[PDB]
Amino acid sequence: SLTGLTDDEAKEFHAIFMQSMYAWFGLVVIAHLLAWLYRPWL
Amino acid sequence: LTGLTDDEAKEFHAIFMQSMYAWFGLVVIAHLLAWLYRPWL
Amino acid sequence: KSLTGLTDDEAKEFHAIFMQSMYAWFGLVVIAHLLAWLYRPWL
Amino acid sequence: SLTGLTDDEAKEFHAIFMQSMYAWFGLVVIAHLLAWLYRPWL
Amino acid sequence: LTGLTDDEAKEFHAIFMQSMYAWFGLVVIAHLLAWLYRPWL
Amino acid sequence: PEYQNIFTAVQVRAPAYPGVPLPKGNLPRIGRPIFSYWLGKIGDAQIGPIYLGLTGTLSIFFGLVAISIIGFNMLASVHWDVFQFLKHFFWLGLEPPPPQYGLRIPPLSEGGWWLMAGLFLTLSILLWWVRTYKRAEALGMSQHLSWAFAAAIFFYLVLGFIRPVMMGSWAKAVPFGIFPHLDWTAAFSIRYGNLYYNPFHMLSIAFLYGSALLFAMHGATILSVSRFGGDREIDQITHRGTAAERAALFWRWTMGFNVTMESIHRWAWWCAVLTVITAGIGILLSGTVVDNWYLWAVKHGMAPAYPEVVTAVNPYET
Amino acid sequence: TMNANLYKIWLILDPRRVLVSIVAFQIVLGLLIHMIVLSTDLNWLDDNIPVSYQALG
Amino acid sequence: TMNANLYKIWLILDPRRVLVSIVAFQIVLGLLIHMIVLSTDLNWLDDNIPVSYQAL
Amino acid sequence: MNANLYKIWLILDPRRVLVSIVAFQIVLGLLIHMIVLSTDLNWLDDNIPVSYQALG
Amino acid sequence: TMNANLYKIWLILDPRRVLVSIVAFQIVLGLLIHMIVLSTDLNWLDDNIPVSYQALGK
Amino acid sequence: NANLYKIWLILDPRRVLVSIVAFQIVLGLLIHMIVLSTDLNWLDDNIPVSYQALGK
Amino acid sequence: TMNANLYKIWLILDPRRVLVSIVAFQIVLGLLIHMIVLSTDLNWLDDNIPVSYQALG
Amino acid sequence: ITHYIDAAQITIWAFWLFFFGLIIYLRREDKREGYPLDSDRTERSGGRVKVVGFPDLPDPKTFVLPHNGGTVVAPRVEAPVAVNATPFSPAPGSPLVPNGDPMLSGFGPAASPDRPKHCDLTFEGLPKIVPMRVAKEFSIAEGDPDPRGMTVVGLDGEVAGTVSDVWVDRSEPQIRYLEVEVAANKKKVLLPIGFSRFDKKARKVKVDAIKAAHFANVPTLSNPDQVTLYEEDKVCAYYAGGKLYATAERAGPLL
Amino acid sequence: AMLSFEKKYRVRGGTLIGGDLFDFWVGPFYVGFFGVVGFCFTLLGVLLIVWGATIGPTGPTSDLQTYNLWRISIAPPDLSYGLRMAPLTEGGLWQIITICAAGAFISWALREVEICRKLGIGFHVPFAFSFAIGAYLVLVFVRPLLMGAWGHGFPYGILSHLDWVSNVGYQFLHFHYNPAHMLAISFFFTNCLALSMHGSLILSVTNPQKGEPVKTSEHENTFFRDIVGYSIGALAIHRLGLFLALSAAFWSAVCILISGPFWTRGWPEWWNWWLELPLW
Ligand SMILES: CCCCCCCCCCCCCCCCCC(=O)OC[C@H](COP(=O)([O-])OCC(O)COP(=O)([O-])OC[C@@H](COC(=O)CCCCCCCCCCCCCCCCC)OC(=O)CCCCCCCCCCCCCCCCC)OC(=O)CCCCCCCCCCCCCCCCC
Ligand code: BCL
Ligand code: BCL
Ligand code: BCL
Ligand code: BCL
Ligand SMILES: CC[C@H]1c2cc3[nH]c4c(c3C)C(=O)[C@H](C(=O)OC)c4c3nc(cc4[nH]c(cc(n2)[C@@H]1C)c(C(C)=O)c4C)[C@@H](C)[C@@H]3CCC(=O)OC/C=C(\C)CCC[C@H](C)CCC[C@H](C)CCCC(C)C
Ligand SMILES: COC(C)(C)C/C=C/C(C)=C/C=C/C(C)=C/C=C/C(C)=C/C=C\C=C(C)\C=C\C=C(C)\C=C\C=C(C)\C=C\CC(C)(C)OC
Ligand SMILES: [Ca+2]
Ligand SMILES: [Ca+2]
Ligand SMILES: [Ca+2]
Ligand SMILES: [Ca+2]
Ligand SMILES: [Ca+2]
Ligand SMILES: [Ca+2]
Ligand SMILES: [Ca+2]
Ligand SMILES: [Fe+3]
Repeated sequence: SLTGLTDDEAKEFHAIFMQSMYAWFGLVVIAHLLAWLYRPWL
Repeated sequence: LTGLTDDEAKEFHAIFMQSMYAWFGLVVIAHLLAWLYRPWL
Repeated sequence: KSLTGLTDDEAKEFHAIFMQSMYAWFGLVVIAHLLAWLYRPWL
Repeated sequence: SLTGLTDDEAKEFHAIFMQSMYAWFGLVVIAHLLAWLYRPWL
Repeated sequence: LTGLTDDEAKEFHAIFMQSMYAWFGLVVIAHLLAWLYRPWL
Repeated sequence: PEYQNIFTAVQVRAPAYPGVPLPKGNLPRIGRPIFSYWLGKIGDAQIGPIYLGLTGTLSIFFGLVAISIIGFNMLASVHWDVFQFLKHFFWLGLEPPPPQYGLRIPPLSEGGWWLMAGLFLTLSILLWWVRTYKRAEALGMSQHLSWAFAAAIFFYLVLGFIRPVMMGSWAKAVPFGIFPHLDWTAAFSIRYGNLYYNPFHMLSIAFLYGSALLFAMHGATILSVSRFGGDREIDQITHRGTAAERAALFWRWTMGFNVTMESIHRWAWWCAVLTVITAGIGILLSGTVVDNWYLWAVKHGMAPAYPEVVTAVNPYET
Repeated sequence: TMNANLYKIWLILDPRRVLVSIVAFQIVLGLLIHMIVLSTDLNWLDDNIPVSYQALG
Repeated sequence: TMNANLYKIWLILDPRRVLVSIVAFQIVLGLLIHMIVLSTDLNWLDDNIPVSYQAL
Repeated sequence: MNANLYKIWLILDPRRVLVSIVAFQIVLGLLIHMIVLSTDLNWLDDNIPVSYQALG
Repeated sequence: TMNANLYKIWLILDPRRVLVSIVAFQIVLGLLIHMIVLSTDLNWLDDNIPVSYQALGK
Repeated sequence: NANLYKIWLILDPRRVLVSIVAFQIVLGLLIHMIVLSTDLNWLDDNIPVSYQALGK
Repeated sequence: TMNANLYKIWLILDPRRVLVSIVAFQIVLGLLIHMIVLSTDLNWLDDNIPVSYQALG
Repeated sequence: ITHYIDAAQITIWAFWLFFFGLIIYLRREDKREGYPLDSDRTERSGGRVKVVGFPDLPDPKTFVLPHNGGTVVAPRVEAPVAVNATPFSPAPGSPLVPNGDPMLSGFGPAASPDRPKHCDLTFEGLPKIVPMRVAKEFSIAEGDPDPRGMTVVGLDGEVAGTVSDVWVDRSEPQIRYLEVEVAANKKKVLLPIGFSRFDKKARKVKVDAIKAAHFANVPTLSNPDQVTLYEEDKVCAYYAGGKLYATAERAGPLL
Repeated sequence: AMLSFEKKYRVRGGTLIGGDLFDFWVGPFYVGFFGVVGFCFTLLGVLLIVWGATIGPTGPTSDLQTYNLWRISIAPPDLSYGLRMAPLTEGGLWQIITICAAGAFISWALREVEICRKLGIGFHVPFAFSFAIGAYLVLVFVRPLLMGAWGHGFPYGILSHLDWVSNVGYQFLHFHYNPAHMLAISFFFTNCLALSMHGSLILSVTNPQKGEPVKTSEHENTFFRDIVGYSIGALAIHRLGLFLALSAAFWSAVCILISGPFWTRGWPEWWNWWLELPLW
């Protein structure tokens, strides 16, 4: 492969990446509900 | 030539196309919500 | 032997895919202008 | 042969070049026929 | 001095002059049409 | 007579250098290098290859959009007439939004294109900054270029972004155009009571002049000792040679003191960087802190006084 | 009509550079399109819908 | 009228460089044309059609 | 999503991507805040709940 | 009246370098000519023919 | 002259063609731009008719 | 009245470079002279002779 | 209200504080070579007194050389090196006069430090500066004459020899030295490009620095296929000595 | 005092004028004939500047006399004096100081030539310094001469000479459009960029990241090829920097030399030759 990761290392990285990204996106959603409740923009 | 074998090009293409179509599906949904909210034509 | 590196069979295959893809692109171009002409004729 | 084409290769390319050029010029003439009919400028 | 042999310089000159006269011939025709349409002197 | 080492009289060629190998994660370089004989008369004949990853690709895209938005509006301002675009090119510009819109996004027809060109050039430059940082990191080099570039970006940001926001109006930023941005420069000095009396303007001039002073000195010094290999500054710095020794003595004997082969580049680095640091501060203070630099200079006792040989009655008093 | 041998395009164009250029192009396009629309009648931020918040103060 | 040996063009012009240039030219041309039309009477964004959305 | 999308980390450096996302997201966050402050939605100078300069 | 040996032009000039140049020139000339025409009375975009579409909304 | 063909023994036929082609295109553009700057302008002369008037 | 041995000028000055300099100089001169003439009373393009073609519209 | 102090005045004073701190920083960096100074105060103090001025010297930095080349420190204690000259006057500030034949004195513009006895290296670790005989991948750029076979003339127009090879920089391609087979002794000596003017039409290299007969004493290379830093400086300095020493008129003055 | 490697370079001779008479150092400074001559011009000029500050424009008792560093000003004569010498208290002091400065400047450059001769180095530095001298002489000699009065020179005052620049510039309405001025500024700006680029690169390859060895010529070339697709080279960057700095000075001299002697109208109107070309 090109990045030097093995196949299982890419598998492990991908699983932690997707969980962390979903947690980040979850925070963004919470923030927009607070913002919509406080100051709806549409 | 990019140095991929034929089977790697098959595998990359299938994931590329499935991923691109998923991105395109989001664009359509966004435009359906936008068209319903503020039709521009 | 060629100046691009492709053999004759490879160039025939690329041409076939190139022409099919380009006509598919041009087909998309035409539909947009019919929609645009029906929506906002400019001539 | 300064470019590196043989004499037969230079003959084959010329034939295809002139035909493609004329086909382009045919398109240019057809386009200008429509423009003169639509919006004569002289 | 350029690499062309004497015969090559002869053959190139014959085609060059023939082509340039064709180009100059076209130029006169275009000028004739321009003068008929919009005389400028 | 002697060889002055201005032009390379006899160039040699070798197969193009592809560059020092970069660590994994960097993209392969692109381009087949070519040689220019005429570039090789004054310097290196190789052109290319180039590195282009995501940062530079994103940077160039932002930058091409920005440049095209400017040019499009220039061409539109002479009604698509390409001949009049060439006639008036130096006069044409893309104008900031009218003051009535403040810092709000203005209409496409009256200032929206400027704000978009300004946004995308700014992002393009910021991404280019990251590029300068990454190219040094991949070579194992320190970040002096990106630090100096940041100082230039600071000044650029003050002119078009920081000060207009502080002043509450995009109308106070700089238009995109050759002569139009010169109008802005002169009008800015007029409006703020003569920029000559801005002390950071004075400092910025001192450092801009000093950069030409220092590069003339250093440029000329190195060519005069290039007969001793003085242009090879890496090994003159690690292993002082008679090039570096004779250079220091020329200056020591001229003006009483001297630097080293390494430390002249520090003097040069700081002189150039301070040019744009002081310029940003000077503009940052104009309108925000000081409204009339001459009267500010009068107030602190700096403005020269002259015998009165002309004078004018103020018709607003009468 | 899609071609069955279209996958061979990745024998011609480098897949990594294509991915990098698409991401770059789309970030630019996304910002550019959002800004063009904000400079027109379609602007959804300064349209005072559902209300103008600068007037409540 | 097209030639039967037109496929031989890929023995002359590099397929890779041609494809990249086409999509680059078409993307730039498409941006340009959208720009021109917006700057004219044909503008479809600021035409208040179907309605003006800027409320008082 | 495809089952083999994880193979992206065989083509893209994981460490570089992670860092580039953080910087992209921080810049995006700064950019979007600045946009909203330039609109009617501005929440700092809206005098809501009250004007604090008007108290002195 | 062309010359029978005119094909020999591709013994002198590189066909590849020639083809790219024609494409670039034609693209630029096409862009150039379109702009010149738009700058004149011949403008087909801002002529409000068949109708003016901005009036429809103002 | 009968020995004029020897000019190709002195001047490179390939660069002369390129210089002639390059010079002729620029000259052609230049001359059109000159004529269009004068009374002879045939594009903005409202002949046969003014098309902008046709749209008012 | 020319001299019989004037041909020996080409033993001193390169005939190719002279040719290219002559061609370059003459083209430059012709462009310069036309623009000079076009900038005087003698201008033959904007003189409305035989007629003003803008006045036809 | 009104106040004399304002932010522009505060900030400009803050700049002066920064700037004078910067100047002292820079002056410290400037003293990493050549210091402490050689004075007659240090002689008479028996070495107790080191002349360093203000500011004082920085703490030493280290340069790590690639390819296990060792460590360089700056500033560094350098052993005094004898000066091959005697004072024109015993008074302080007087010049010195080279001993013996000036060309061979290693003094004045003939002088040079003792650089390291190793070869500058390419990134890959090969000797950087080498003849074209060794770096067979090098060629002369089309359009320029090949210096090999050109005739080398001294300041007086006399034939010093023939160019026997060309020494190039493998890291950043350019000619650095011409190799001259000296007619008088058949030795092969380096000639720096910095001292060479090409007369292309004559295929002659003109060297204004020295006479034809001075080529016999160009310092010689220990190894004919590479050049050490030490040898580079000794070679260049010998030609440079001719600028002042090669003829009588060169001593000056004009009037 | 001497640099620890300096003594082996302190050679006798190489003077242009003076020989053994003035061939000596004073501390670090080399003196020589042009050292003696330059010192006299300099000390006189400086002391006459201070005397002008002492008496001010209208005598030491007036309110206009000041030792305030920004406000001290020694001014050239009224234009009515033409190319003649004015009285010392009516601009003649300025006129004598100008000659001292030119003599001080030219003596400095010739001293540098003698130093180059001692060190067997090229003459690039005094040659380059000549461009700065030429610009000063364009300002106080050539341009005043072509217009017919030494009073077109600029005054010797830290802030008062900026007033001169300001009012001379605005005589042409919008001095920014001077073509030699635009070209000169481009050189001044390009020089500053190039200087920061050069300084940065040398410091970054000799002071690499911690744990790294000193970098190589290959790193330097690769680094700017990676950023801009081109590297000019370590010798040529010094060639470039000298060219940019000298070009900035040369076009400065050109841009002020044409402002008055070769052009009297506004500078924007100069560009009407472009606008009026029969192409558009
Ligand atoms: C709104 C802003 C918009 C900006 C947009 C920019 C866009 C980009 C954004 C991203 C920015 C990222 C920044 C970098 C990220 C990290 C980089 C990194 O690798 O860090 C590790 C980095 C490397 O570590 P290292 O081990 O040192 O490695 C060094 C190498 O080995 C080799 O090192 P070396 O051996 O070469 O040495 C390094 C060098 C260090 O130089 C630098 O690297 C930085 C250069 C400065 C750049 C900024 C200009 C500063 C302007 C100041 C003037 C302002 C006027 C007001 C004055 C206020 C101050 C009082 O050494 C020196 O030059 C010494 C300098 C001494 C300072 C002056 C001396 C006097 C100080 C005061 C004296 C006391 C006063 C009273 C005295 C009384 C008696 C007189 O850490 C450092 O130590 C270097 C710090 C430099 C990085 C940060 C600063 C520069 C970058 C930001 C510049 C921004 C300019 C904007 C200014 C705005 C106006 C004020
Ligand atoms: C009246 C007009 C509408 C509106 C009309 C639209 C429409 C219509 C669309 C968007 C789209 C987007 N809008 Mg908008 N938009 C509105 C207001 C906003 C505001 C705001 C502060 O008011 C913000 C910050 C956004 C933000 C966004 C982005 C999430 C997105 C552009 C992404 C992009 O360019 O990716 C470029 C980067 C890439 C393409 C990389 C591709 C790689 C993979 C496939 C993507 C991973 C990145 C990440 C997951 C993308 C997040 C998208 C998902 C919804 C999570 N909208 C208003 C209310 N907007 C687009 C969208 O949703 O796209 C699907 C879109 O088509
Ligand atoms: C009316 C408009 C609202 C408002 C609307 C929003 C909305 C809507 C959002 C934000 C978001 C954010 N806003 Mg805001 N914001 C307001 C006022 C402010 C003020 C202020 C001075 O008034 C500040 C300083 C901030 C600051 C912030 C950040 C905490 C955050 C963006 C982080 C980022 O870009 O991360 C990019 C960095 C990364 C991706 C790195 C990876 C993740 C890291 C580890 C997260 C770091 C910790 C994180 C910042 C903690 C904050 C979580 C809280 C739930 C907010 N807000 C007002 C009151 N703001 C966003 C947010 O909360 O995101 C969850 C968001 O969606
Ligand atoms: C009032 C003036 C008329 C008008 C007058 C003309 C005239 C007259 C002509 C064109 C031609 C062209 N016009 Mg127009 N044009 C109008 C409005 C438009 C608008 C618009 C937004 O309104 C657009 C986008 C275009 C676009 C175009 C291009 C499709 C084409 C030139 C391409 C070129 O330079 O190729 C250069 C590139 C190459 C030579 C490389 C090789 C070509 C390749 C193999 C083929 C590419 C596709 C090809 C151009 C298809 C043409 C098909 C139809 C005839 C349109 N027209 C208005 C209504 N237009 C030209 C044309 O049809 O050419 C045939 C032409 O002569
Ligand atoms: C009075 C005003 C007249 C007018 C007067 C003239 C006159 C008079 C002449 C031209 C000429 C030209 N005009 Mg005009 N022209 C008018 C309007 C136009 C408009 C327009 C948008 O209105 C356009 C785009 C053109 C375009 C052109 C070109 C077809 C041609 C220049 C080619 C060249 O430089 O070759 C230089 C390049 C080369 C020599 C390269 C070598 C050969 C190449 C590879 C093959 C080129 C094919 C050639 C163009 C075929 C066309 C000949 C036809 C008879 C037109 N005309 C109006 C109506 N035009 C010239 C011409 O016809 O030339 C024959 C010319 O002398
Ligand atoms: C040509 C490109 C640039 C350049 C290069 C240049 N300058 C140089 C050199 C070079 C190559 C030197 O070798 C030389 C040097 O030794 O530098 C350390 C020098 C130098 N350039 C200097 C200054 C300098 N150069 C400047 C500009 C430039 N120099 C260029 C833009 C400027 C500007 C822009 O204003 C100044 C301030 C000095 C540091 C030094 C020359 C030192 C010298 O000649 O000393 C003898 C003279 C004195 C010590 C003072 C004489 C006093 C007079 C007798 C009376 C004063 C009259 C004066 C006109 C009053 C001015 C008053 C007001 C204007 C404030
Ligand atoms: C038709 O043309 C084509 C397409 C063929 C291409 C040709 C293009 C041409 C010819 C372009 C010519 C360009 C020229 C001559 C440009 C000259 C430019 C000059 C001299 C510029 C000088 C200074 C400009 C400055 C300093 C501008 C600074 C602006 C800044 C910093 C603006 C920043 C704006 C921001 C960050 C906006 C953010 C938006 C927010 C977030 C606030 O939104 C609410
Ligand atoms: Ca303006
Ligand atoms: Ca809304
Ligand atoms: Ca609409
Ligand atoms: Ca609030
Ligand atoms: Ca229409
Ligand atoms: Ca007409
Ligand atoms: Ca006429
Ligand atoms: Fe340097």
